[PDB]
Amino acid sequence: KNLRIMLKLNPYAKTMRRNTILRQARNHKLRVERAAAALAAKSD
Amino acid sequence: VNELIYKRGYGKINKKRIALTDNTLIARSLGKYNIICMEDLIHEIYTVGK
Amino acid sequence: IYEKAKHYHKEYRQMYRTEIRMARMARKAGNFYVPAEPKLAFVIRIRGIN
Amino acid sequence: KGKPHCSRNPVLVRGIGRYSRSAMYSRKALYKRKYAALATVTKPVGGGTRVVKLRKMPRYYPTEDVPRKLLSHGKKPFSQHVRKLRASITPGTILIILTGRHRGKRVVFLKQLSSGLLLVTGPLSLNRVPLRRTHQKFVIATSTKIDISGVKIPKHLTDAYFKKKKKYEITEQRKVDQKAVDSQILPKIKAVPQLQGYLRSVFALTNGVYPHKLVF
Amino acid sequence: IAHPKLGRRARARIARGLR
RNA sequence: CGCGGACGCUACGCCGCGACGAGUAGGAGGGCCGCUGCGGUGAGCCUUGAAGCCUAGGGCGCGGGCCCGGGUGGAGCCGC
RNA sequence: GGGACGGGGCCACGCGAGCGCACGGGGUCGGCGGCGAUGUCGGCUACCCACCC
RNA sequence: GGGAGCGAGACCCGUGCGCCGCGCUCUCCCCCCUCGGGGGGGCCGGGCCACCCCUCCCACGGCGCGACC
RNA sequence: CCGGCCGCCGCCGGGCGCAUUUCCACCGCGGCGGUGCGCCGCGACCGGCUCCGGGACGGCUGGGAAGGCCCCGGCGGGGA
Ligand SMILES: [Mg+2]
Ligand SMILES: [Mg+2]
Ligand SMILES: [Mg+2]
Ligand SMILES: [Mg+2]
Repeated sequence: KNLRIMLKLNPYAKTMRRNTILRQARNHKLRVERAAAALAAKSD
Repeated sequence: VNELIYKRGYGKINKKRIALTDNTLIARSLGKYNIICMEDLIHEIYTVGK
Repeated sequence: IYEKAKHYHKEYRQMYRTEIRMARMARKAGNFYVPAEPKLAFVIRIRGIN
Repeated sequence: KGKPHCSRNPVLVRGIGRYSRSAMYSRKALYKRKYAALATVTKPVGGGTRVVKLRKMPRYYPTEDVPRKLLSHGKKPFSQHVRKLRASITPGTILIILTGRHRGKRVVFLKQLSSGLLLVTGPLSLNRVPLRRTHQKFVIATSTKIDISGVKIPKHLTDAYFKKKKKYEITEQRKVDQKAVDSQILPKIKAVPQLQGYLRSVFALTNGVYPHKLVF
Repeated sequence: IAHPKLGRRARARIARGLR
């Protein structure tokens, strides 16, 4: 639950938890722009 | 293995039971094996080293 | 300690993917890939002292 | 000297910055900022001159002292906290006050104070409830809003205004700011149909009413 | 660089590049 | 330039860290629990009221038990 | 060698000085409001009585 | 649970927010939005990995050919 | 298990010193630090420990043979 203990034992967990956030927030924009690129391909 | 070392993982220093809040508690009793942190002890357990 | 951790984070990807790749190439032909028997077990007691 | 610039990286989560210390080095431009290298007080006398002492030694010790205490890190006094809301409460909603001597009147919200408590002002012509502080915990939020952004709230009213001093008598400024807000709020709620008797009546339970069944 | 006996000159020359 | 800096350590003491605690017959240790008496000692207390009893009075101790206030009583008593 | 304008990540790039936030070697408020003299506020224990087990 | 300090330095005697780990600005400069106060963009180089392309060395499969066994 | 001269330091008495000097005693619902309540109560964030809930991304698969949707998808051959 805590962070600045995990950093105290293992400081790389910083740059392993900064990732898996900018991926789990970059795929959601590349997903909604799918459902949009395809809902304008549905009215056709 | 992570959620057993980080949470319920206590040491054994001089027939006692002292927890793990720093690397220097490992590096006293395991300095003769190039084990100086927790993530080396985990590479050892997961892949079983010498 | 930060560098000894990043090297291991690379070696665990390589040790998980390469135990898939030998079964995909062994299904291209039609043989089978038996993985090696594991080297670590976790033993829990459940019954009493009496 | 030098102006205080804002913090260069933004905040991604509570605690974690979005930039590492490498893109922050080149962002800071740490390539071109190399760095290399009382108690005695005299006085005259109208003898001689006398040297007085500041903060002089005591004249009476007790028979026993108590020791110093340790230092924690994350304990703040009350005026230095964070302030929160709920999700549903906005300025202009309708509340159901519960626990005062104004038990169960349907009232109207204005704003959130700096200390935490709410500024709940009923129209005094309807519900006999003036500008009056209540607390966020004890208030049920009726989902029925009005517009508020066309008001001019005064700037002298705060917690220092409602805070207790020590019979009683009403100051004439309570009568002023009550009339001044109510003469701007009231045409908004009068122009909505069936509301001046709604704010008026009281909430009460009865047989065949369970609170976990009706939504409000 | 880690153990203090050998890499003392290495942290020396780093102290005589950091200023 | 100024005349300033808590507590402690009865060492048979004080303070800190770990695991543990069932128990007959039976074994051992600590008892500032207790009774009756003697050497020592409290410049002890006492007819302006001692022992002893009584108590819906006030409290402490794990406990053995003790201490206090309020009533009767009338001449010797206790702690280390 | 670019392929002739290329987006994101690298703890790469023997006395430096001052200030502040802090999921950081076991809790603080530098926050408040009503009740109190012949009728009421406190007293777990010790006395009588009722009830659940 | 309750005296863990830091910082001056024998040129000065203060003060009771202090370790370990995280990063904010300041000791350099320009530009933007919101009436001095807040919020931001930047400050410049090297190497990799993404793209086309030539490309060696190794590990593991499977086919084909050839030799000794 | 010590006498006197000697030097430095400190205190005590009686002196001069007599006012921008020290506590003498209050007054001020003051400034800081320390300890707390007569009683009954309430709220705020931070930590440890826990029970649940709500969103969102990604891997494997007979590279889900998967199955199934979008003129009988298009042409042919057969069947009950
Ligand atoms: Mg059994
Ligand atoms: Mg036992
Ligand atoms: Mg009795
Ligand atoms: Mg007699």
